[PDB]
Amino acid sequence: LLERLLGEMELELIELRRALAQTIATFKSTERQRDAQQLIAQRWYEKAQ
Amino acid sequence: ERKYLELKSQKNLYLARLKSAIAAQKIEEIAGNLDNASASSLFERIETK
Repeated sequence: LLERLLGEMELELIELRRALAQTIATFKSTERQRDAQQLIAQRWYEKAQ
Repeated sequence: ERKYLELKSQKNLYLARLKSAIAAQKIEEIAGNLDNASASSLFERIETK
């Protein structure tokens, strides 16, 4: 059972790594979206001024 | 014989309008204008990857 379980854990680690990578990706994407939105708001403020 | 050419005189216009309408959504799919972030293809999947 030793080598079997170690191989299983070996696979599961890289799986976890990939998942965390995808998490970081969309976190960056959401930040970008927020920046774009506040930029549009600032532009409308300029038009109002 | 009159009515036939009458219809033939508009077949072409209809085909042209339809092809234009198709092409509209065709390239609206790729690289969405992002007026809304509801869905964009082939420029976000690439960016996210």
